[PDB]
Amino acid sequence: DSRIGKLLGFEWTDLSSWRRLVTLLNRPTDPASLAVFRFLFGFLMVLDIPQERGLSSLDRKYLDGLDVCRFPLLDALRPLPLDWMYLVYTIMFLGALGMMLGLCYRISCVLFLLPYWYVFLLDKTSWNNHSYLYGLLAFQLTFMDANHYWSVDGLLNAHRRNAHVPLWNYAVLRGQIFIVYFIAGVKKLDADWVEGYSMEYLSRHWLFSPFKLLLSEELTSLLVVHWGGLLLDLSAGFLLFFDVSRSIGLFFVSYFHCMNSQLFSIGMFSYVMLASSPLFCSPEWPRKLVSYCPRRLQQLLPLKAAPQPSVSCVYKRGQKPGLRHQLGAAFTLLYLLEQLFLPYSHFLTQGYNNWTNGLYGYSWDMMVHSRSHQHVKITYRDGRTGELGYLNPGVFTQSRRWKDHADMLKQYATCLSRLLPKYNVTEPQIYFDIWVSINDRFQQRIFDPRVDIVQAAWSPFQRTSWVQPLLMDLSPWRAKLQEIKSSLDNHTEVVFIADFPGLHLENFVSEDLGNTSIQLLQGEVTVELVAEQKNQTLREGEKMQLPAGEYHKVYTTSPSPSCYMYVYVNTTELALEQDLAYLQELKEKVENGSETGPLPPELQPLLEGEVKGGPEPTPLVQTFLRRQQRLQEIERRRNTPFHERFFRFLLRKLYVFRRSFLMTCISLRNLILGRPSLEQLAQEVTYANLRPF
Amino acid sequence: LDSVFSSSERAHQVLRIRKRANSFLEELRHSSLER
Ligand SMILES: C/C(=C\Cc1c(C)c(O)c2ccccc2c1O)CCC[C@H](C)CCC[C@H](C)CCCC(C)C
Ligand SMILES: *[C@@H]1O[C@H](CO)[C@@H](O[C@@H]2O[C@H](CO)[C@@H](O)[C@H](O)[C@H]2NC(C)=O)[C@H](O)[C@H]1NC(C)=O
Ligand SMILES: *[C@@H]1O[C@H](CO)[C@@H](O[C@@H]2O[C@H](CO)[C@@H](O)[C@H](O)[C@H]2NC(C)=O)[C@H](O)[C@H]1NC(C)=O
Ligand SMILES: *[C@@H]1O[C@H](CO)[C@@H](O)[C@H](O)[C@H]1NC(C)=O
Repeated sequence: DSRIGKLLGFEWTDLSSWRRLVTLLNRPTDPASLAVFRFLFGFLMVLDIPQERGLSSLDRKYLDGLDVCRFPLLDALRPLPLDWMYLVYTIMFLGALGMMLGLCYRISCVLFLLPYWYVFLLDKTSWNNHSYLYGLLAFQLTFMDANHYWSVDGLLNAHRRNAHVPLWNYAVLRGQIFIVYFIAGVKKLDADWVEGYSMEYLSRHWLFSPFKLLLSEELTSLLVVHWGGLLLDLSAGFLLFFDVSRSIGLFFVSYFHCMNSQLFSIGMFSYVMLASSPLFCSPEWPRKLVSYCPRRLQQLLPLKAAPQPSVSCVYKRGQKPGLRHQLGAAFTLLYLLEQLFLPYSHFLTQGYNNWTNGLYGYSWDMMVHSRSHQHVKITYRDGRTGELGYLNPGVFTQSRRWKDHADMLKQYATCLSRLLPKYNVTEPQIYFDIWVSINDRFQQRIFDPRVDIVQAAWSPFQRTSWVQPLLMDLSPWRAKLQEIKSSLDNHTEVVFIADFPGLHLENFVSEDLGNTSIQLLQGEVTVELVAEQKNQTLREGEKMQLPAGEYHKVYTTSPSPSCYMYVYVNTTELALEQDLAYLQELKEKVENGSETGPLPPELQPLLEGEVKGGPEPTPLVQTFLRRQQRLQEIERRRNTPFHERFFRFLLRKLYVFRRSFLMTCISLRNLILGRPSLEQLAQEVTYANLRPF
Repeated sequence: LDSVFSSSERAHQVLRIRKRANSFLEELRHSSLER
């Protein structure tokens, strides 16, 4: 009756006492929308297990006998052998199918939940927001009575056939989606999102073509992409709940998610959010959709009559609340409070803090920070002889996220410490030097390059002392530097560097990179050439021509950070391009009839196009033929029909699913009936990898 | 194999031309099979 009563659905007096709150949170509600969401979520996760979880690639990630450095949340966790991992994924698949079909719902939910979180916590390099969301949804749905409508348990059990469900089942999901939208929006109130730096190059996609009929590219990249996204997050959080705004909110949210699906490669996140969007609608929309159909079709679709009473609700005649109702209310309140708190819990677990806040995955800060790494050097000093050596940047690793987090760096250092003695290295001391820029800033060190990470100190609840601060004082320079980026030719390239007081950088210019120069933008540096031991002190706005093929050091000798730049052009590439262009001009002259004089013998293979019955072509001729073939391939790719691409996509996905199924079969057979001789295994592995055709 | 170790000449090369990777940290598993 009250206006608040219709707007919000509940009256204020319901919150006076615990009993009234429990009765409100356990009132009857229709089960249809929850059942549809359960079906869609189960089906999408079933499709997602062989694609993103990595069951197709599981045989080259956890291969037995290979030594790789793992990054688990807890050091205690260790992967099992490959076959048991295949069994774990089979259990996941069975649980997901059970959730989809509503068959043994609680058991299926547990079988999906526990393996999923095991995989999620086993590796920190595979964390993203849309995996955390799937984990949370699986956790929530374990307790919700979602097997009441369109479920096989209903057919096998009369009491759970089209029955009522309590109201907090919908409330928890609605709150979760609202939290996702709102926290994503508020997290996007950052200086690098409101000013157009994050996703600065996404306005070129053809989906934004109509906007370009009325707005320029720069304006389209700010008003639509950034401010539009932020406003859509906050407004889509609020609007869908209210009755009046549901249609416009649904339209904008659906357009937003379809554009996200096409623009990015996030995966199944867009479809999951689309499936969750109807959940804010009335709890009985599928029933009225079913009713408005022919009777013959209604003979196959689920029941349409009013639901029967359930014992998971409190009815007002009354009925004193039991125990599960109180637990449901407490679970709802505590879970939503924890969900609000966790994204902002970064001041307690300070070990994981960096330039960004906390580990990625549970902050809802999607597509806000972009990083470009320029150089990574790993140096080791032997603990017996004193020799100094250099390792490859990414050895014994499968991801590139260790370059930005202190904990992963410490784990990598310990892994290298335990592995290197297999290669005649005594107790080593490992030093790291990583150059990274976030949102197009100066390249700067992230970690102190004088600290042995093997013996350094790290605890989750105390700040790490060997992470360099982000120099945010140089923020406005991002304008001017960009101008210098646009003043160059098609050959010249520029790299910007900002360095701390006391430190130095030692660099080696390759023989190819002739005509390399160094200019100083701010501060005071001294550049040392070591071939003749000569150092020159550069003032602001002075340029030097560095040697090619030697080592040079740049030292910072000012109390404040110094900013400089390297400008270089590749001489070998330019010379090859010019010679190839001359050759192409001669070829064209021959083709059109000009150059009546005899062709050189080396040119005869070029016209023939095949090396048969003659001397082997020079490397330049081979490069020309390769370039021509690549250009022809690209041209053929461009002039390609859509239907062929669609058929190829279907075939590729078929191959992925086939490989997953066959390899899982091999693993299960090995577990149960033992391992055959090696020849049969080789034959089977050859059979599985066969392309479908 | 002997790909664990590298050389001083090829380690101290800040200026090496390469491609650009946005690395949004939200797009699937990035290069996937490559690395
Ligand atoms: C990349 C963007 C957001 C990140 C993101 C993603 C990928 C999600 O999966 C989310 C899911 C749920 C909640 C938040 C999510 C999220 O934050 C902006 C997307 C680019 C751009 C804004 C799309 C353009 C379409 C809108 C409708 C334009 C309206 C502009 C009017 C002026 C017409
Ligand atoms: C060239 O200039 C640099 C700039 O400092 C000189 O470096 C210092 O060199 C001394 C002697 O090796 C070291 O003890 C200091 O620690 C260095 N300073 C810093 C900040 O690291 C260098 O010696 C000069 N070279 C020559 C050949 O004169
Ligand atoms: C500079 O430009 C040259 C142009 O060739 C690049 O070179 C090739 O370099 C790769 C290794 O990176 C060789 O395998 C190829 O054979 C070279 N191609 C030739 C000679 O045609 C080179 O990588 C660029 N960068 C640097 C630092 O030199
Ligand atoms: C030396 O290192 C090589 C490379 O592994 C190998 O011969 C062995 O590990 C070591 N042998 C001796 C005698 O040091």
